[PDB]
Amino acid sequence: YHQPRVPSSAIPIPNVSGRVPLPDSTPVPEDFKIEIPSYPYGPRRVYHQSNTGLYGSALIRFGNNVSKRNEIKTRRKWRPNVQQKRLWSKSLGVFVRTRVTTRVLRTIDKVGGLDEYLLGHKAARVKELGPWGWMLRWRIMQTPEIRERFAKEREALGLPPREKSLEEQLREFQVAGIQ
Amino acid sequence: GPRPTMSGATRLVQKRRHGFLSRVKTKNGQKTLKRRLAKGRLRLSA
Amino acid sequence: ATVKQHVQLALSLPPRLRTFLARYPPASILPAGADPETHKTPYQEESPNPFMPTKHPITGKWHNPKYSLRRQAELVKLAQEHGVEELLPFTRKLNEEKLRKRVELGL
Amino acid sequence: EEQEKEAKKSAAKAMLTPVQEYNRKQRELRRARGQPALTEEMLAKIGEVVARNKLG
Amino acid sequence: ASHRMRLQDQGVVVRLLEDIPKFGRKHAIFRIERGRMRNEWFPKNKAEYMTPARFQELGLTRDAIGEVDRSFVI
RNA sequence: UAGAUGUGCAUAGUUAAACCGAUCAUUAAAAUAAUGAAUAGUGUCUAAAGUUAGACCCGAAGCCUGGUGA
RNA sequence: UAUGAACUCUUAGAGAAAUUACUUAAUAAACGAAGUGAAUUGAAAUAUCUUAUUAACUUCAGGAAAAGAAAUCAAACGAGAUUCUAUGAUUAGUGUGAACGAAAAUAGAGCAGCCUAUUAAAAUAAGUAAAAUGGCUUUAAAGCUGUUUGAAUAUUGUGGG
Ligand SMILES: [K+]
Ligand SMILES: [K+]
Ligand SMILES: [K+]
Ligand SMILES: [Mg+2]
Ligand SMILES: [Mg+2]
Ligand SMILES: [Mg+2]
Ligand SMILES: [Mg+2]
Ligand SMILES: [Mg+2]
Ligand SMILES: [Mg+2]
Ligand SMILES: [Mg+2]
Ligand SMILES: [Mg+2]
Ligand SMILES: [Mg+2]
Ligand SMILES: [Mg+2]
Ligand SMILES: [Mg+2]
Repeated sequence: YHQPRVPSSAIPIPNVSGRVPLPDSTPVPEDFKIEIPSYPYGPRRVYHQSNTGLYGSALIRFGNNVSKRNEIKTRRKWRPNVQQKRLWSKSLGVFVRTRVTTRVLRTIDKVGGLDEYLLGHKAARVKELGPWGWMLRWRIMQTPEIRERFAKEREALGLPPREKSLEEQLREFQVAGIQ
Repeated sequence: GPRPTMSGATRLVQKRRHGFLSRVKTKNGQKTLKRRLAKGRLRLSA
Repeated sequence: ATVKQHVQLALSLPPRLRTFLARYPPASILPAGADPETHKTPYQEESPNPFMPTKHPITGKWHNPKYSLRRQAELVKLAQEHGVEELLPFTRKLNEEKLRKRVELGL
Repeated sequence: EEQEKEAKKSAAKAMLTPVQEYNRKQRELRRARGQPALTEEMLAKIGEVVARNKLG
Repeated sequence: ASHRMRLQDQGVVVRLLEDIPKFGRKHAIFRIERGRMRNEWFPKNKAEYMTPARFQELGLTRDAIGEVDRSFVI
């Protein structure tokens, strides 16, 4: 999709292909490329359209077109109510564009926004996300808000405080690129 | 009745239409080679 | 002499029972001057009765028992064929509990 | 090359939530405790129950 | 009347944070159309979704859900 | 050493069916009032058979799916 | 029991495979799972049905794969994961018909239990269970599913069957 620029971040919203191309204005030395961890459940082997949006567990379905009198069967299709929407991301502070089903719009309202819909750790959600949602999940995790929120939940669970962030690497490439 | 359809035929068209590369580089060509390989053919193409 | 024969009888039990009793030892076999509150194995601290569901304190969600009702009946059946059924914790699959509930309440 | 493939399968560890990290850490501690052992004192008290319910 | 009707959505529960006029005062809970919350209020940080977790932290319950007050004016 | 274990068929009939039973069914209550139905099975071999499988043998035009060729 | 050598192509790129140009470049079939899914045929025609969760195609994967330690079955007694074979069974049942067709249980092959899984996973599961509607499967249940909606908290009887 055509995504906006994050207000105060050099990392753009990933491409549905999984690539994070950086503008030439961002001085990055070759031998470097942003790599997103692979999606655990792999891509969807059917309905590849679902690998580029937030489709939940919805796919294209096949069945019959039973008639009235003789009940003659004829194959047909059932498509999900997919729509293109701009969804607010409190973490990024912009409108993330993506194709989403109406059932996933309700879940987003149920969990409390798009950011909350991506940070779920249950197995059912990671499957519903898909390759695309896995990228948006990776992106919001690079923000300072989620990094600060997770750092506060680690001490609450009794974990040690928590190497260099990606945003910092792109910052160090500037200071070293000009001189 | 049969016709002389090989009159004026060239061997550049044979290689393009039935040659080895015409088949390893396509999805349906790979099946042809794998079918002929299973049967034991020596001549897999052309 | 008899003490050595007793240890041999216990060591002759199937590994499945020796394992369970090792991590869920009842007060009967504990030392004489022992106390149930202490001497608890790491498993008994997580779940006093592994056959009953437990409500996690932090998260108000019931945790399934460490042994399903099918696996509970297998231990009762295995413990009854070796004479250690009275060493298992409370279970709705115990032969005495199944019978007591039928005689007391009936159909 | 084999080490790069390994690190790739382990790349998602950076995308773990704090709860996921908490549970993965408890296993390392739980697995370290080991299995409780039956003392010869307790094994004897178990044999008394076996013989009592088998012979008398 | 009938024993079965078309299933409709009443709305989403939200708690205001900016004292929106014509809808309610600050910290007011009620059900509002999902479009206004999803497109107007949530982006501008004017309200927040009331999730079951949010209720516990605030100590409130489902009994606090009020109604929209079209007569409210700051 | 001992114990248990492993398809099935028959041994009781009757009715739509159960209760019932050398009797049962219909008779809206029943009753020798009337009518129908009761006594060696089981396993194996040989052979001939019914049924389902290509099913005694040979023979279409055509239909569908996947590939090939300008 | 060790050991020297072991060319070219399939198989860097490109190309008219066994060439070019480079370089210590390299993996068929069958079998598996899911997705999609006919027709011949039978009903003495033919639409439901049957043929048939078949053939075939596509994707992904390993030496096997898949499945798997009960939100399972039973019936007032109890059994105790999955897989393969036989019986149960030309059965219950479905269908106007033609035909289609289980499970419990039994026997045998194997047998293994677990979450601290002998490889590193859960803070015990919510847009889920379930409902209406359109379909699949099917005996009307259960199970799968597009659309629109949408719960509860454990035998001190909460949830599924
Ligand atoms: K598609
Ligand atoms: K009889
Ligand atoms: K029901
Ligand atoms: Mg001609
Ligand atoms: Mg010519
Ligand atoms: Mg509306
Ligand atoms: Mg090549
Ligand atoms: Mg070469
Ligand atoms: Mg006919
Ligand atoms: Mg029948
Ligand atoms: Mg549960
Ligand atoms: Mg459902
Ligand atoms: Mg149903
Ligand atoms: Mg259900």
